[PDB]
Amino acid sequence: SYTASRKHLYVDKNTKVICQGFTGKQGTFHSQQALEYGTNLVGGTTPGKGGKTHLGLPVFNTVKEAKEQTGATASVIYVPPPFAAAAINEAIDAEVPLVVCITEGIPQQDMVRVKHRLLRQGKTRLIGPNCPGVINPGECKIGIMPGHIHKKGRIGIVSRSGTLTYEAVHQTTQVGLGQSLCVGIGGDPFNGTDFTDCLEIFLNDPATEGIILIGEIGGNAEENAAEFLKQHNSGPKSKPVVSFIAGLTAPPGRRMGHAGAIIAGGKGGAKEKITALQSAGVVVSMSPAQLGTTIYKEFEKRK
Amino acid sequence: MNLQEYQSKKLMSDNGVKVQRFFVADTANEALEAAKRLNAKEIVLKAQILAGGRGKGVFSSGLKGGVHLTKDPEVVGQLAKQMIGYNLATKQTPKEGVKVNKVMVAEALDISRETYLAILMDRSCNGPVLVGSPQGGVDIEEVAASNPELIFKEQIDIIEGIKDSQAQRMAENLGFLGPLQNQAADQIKKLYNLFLKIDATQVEVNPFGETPEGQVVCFDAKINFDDNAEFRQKDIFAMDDKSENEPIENEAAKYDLKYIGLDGNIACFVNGAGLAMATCDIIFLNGGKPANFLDLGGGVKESQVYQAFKLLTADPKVEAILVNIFGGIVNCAIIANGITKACRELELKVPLVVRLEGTNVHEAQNILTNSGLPITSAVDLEDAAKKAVASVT
Ligand SMILES: CC(C)(COP(=O)(O)OP(=O)(O)OC[C@H]1O[C@@H](n2cnc3c(N)ncnc32)[C@H](O)[C@@H]1OP(=O)(O)O)[C@@H](O)C(=O)NCCC(=O)NCCS
Ligand SMILES: [Cl-]
Ligand SMILES: [Mg+2]
Repeated sequence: SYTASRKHLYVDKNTKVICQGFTGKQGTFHSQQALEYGTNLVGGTTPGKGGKTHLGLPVFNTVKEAKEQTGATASVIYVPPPFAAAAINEAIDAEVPLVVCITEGIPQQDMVRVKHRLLRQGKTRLIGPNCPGVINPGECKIGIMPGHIHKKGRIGIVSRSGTLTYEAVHQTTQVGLGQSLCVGIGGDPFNGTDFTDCLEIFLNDPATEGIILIGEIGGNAEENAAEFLKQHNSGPKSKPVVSFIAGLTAPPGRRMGHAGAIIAGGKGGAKEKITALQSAGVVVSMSPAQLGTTIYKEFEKRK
Repeated sequence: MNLQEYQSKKLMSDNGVKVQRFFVADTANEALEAAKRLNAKEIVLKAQILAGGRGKGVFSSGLKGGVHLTKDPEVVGQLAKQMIGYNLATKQTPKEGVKVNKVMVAEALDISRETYLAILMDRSCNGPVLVGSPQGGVDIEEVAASNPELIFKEQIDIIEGIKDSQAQRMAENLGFLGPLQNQAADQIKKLYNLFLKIDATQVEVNPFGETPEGQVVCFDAKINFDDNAEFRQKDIFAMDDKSENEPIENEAAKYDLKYIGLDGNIACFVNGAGLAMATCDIIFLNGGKPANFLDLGGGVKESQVYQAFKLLTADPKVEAILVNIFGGIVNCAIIANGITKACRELELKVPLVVRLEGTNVHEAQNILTNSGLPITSAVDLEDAAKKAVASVT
């Protein structure tokens, strides 16, 4: 099953990363930042440019050659929208354990076809597209998030918004809690990882003692997350979950920047998601600026 | 994007979907000749505007009604003479109406049974879905509210394609009988292929119905397109009709800026979709009304900042501007430079609340400090929202 790849979400210092779109503008820049951060970036791919070096690392024509020649266990994709779905498909075909797609603008129908193959295998775990990536603070950064705001700690963060991930990270660092693992699942309507996938990892992770879930209008992933929490985050040793849901004031029928952020047909509203999460024991911060303080209070009240 | 009735129905017709026969006319004489060529028992003349309420609308010529039925082609031309070049005002338009440049001259069809049929991508089932109801000709979520047993769904496998058993079952659940059921099933298959061919997010037909003469027809439809696929749907996006759009949004479209106008007076300048939605939310929570949503992310360039800022300052509603950036892939100094230069060649005259975090924030704050602009720096989201609300009436 595809849920067997959920464990690949938890990057660490031993994660080895290749970059698809390595020689491109954003692939080059963030590859530099990954190397300066300490990420084990070992190479990358650009069709037709194999046999070259880039930032002192080998460039390969295919994901498979890159994987075999470096032992990479993760790939990050900076490939433009017309080709990024094929770049994801190649990484699935190469059985890369973790694939992170940053690209925004992939046709929805392309990702429907990607998910059809993705859901019928268990080797490759896909994060994204239209996502900031995943970071283990002080161990491994795969994506675009600013590393200097992070702090190794005990809050797990999953978010459909990249910028709101940075907010939660900055607030939890300021109050001293830090972060265990941050996963930005992106704002597209069809992607490789939802809230429940990350929640399963967070609940079984001893380094994770609290959770911040950031959602927004559109879809029903926040509702599915609430049902998951009702069944698996009760019990005697429950972990505190704080949430914020964007789009309380979004107008209906418009996609609010994200391809997946739209209220249509009386569905996808933020208020129903807040209600669903609260019924699952989630403490929903009304203000996005109070995520750090809200989960801090939950840590204080929990002694 | 937006398409006129004749554009989407031509798109459907070219792909084997049954719509009423029609021509489009740019002059009155063209409408007369089109009505003659139709060879139709009864003819419907429809002014082409995006907004609704054409039936009860008034033209700036004095002609009442944007939809007229007649059997005489000369009446079609005469009435079109009182339509083309005039403004049509309805319940859904600004009071000065919308200019009618084109009319539709179509065969008027009688309707004896109305159903609802839509095709879209289902986020829960990860594939296309047929959504139908035998209760057509009304609001679909109204039907879902009071009669959810009358909503029928067929989940389709994207690789397998639509199966004849799926098309036939939906046509049966829609209420079509006998040969009309086979006809409806075949139309559902052609609607499905059209849906995939044009990268639609939704093809919605209402009413999907039949004529007394026993033909299954898509009498009216709306097609929503996936903006992510414009690069491979350029011929369709070239047809986009921006004449009834908020003009500031038209200016935003010229520069590929995600702008959505709202009804407030606090302009929003944000680099993330979630943060921008959260910014609108927190302004409201602190007593303010945002004038707009703006998502300016990715590898944003200083020229995009310059244009977006000019756009916000051109809105007469705007009494203050809230800049809120948590940069990751966005370099904060690019924001600071684009704003400072904008305020040079624009003369800033509204309060500017600025909050910057993330990539290269220290260099960016130094650009703002040495600018002499009237800036009120904010500390966090709450402080930014309260300070912006404090800056306006
Ligand atoms: C993905 C994205 C960043 C790429 O933009 P970019 O880096 O400026 O574009 P470039 O053209 O310079 O680089 C793309 C490279 O990929 C390469 N490429 C194309 N197809 C490829 C494939 N199948 N496999 C690997 N590389 C491929 C191209 O050849 C190009 O490299 P080159 O210039 O050496 O030939 C951009 O399309 C995007 O999605 N931006 C927004 C991202 C975002 O905000 N996401 C949300 C975060 S929350
Ligand atoms: Cl599960
Ligand atoms: Mg974004």
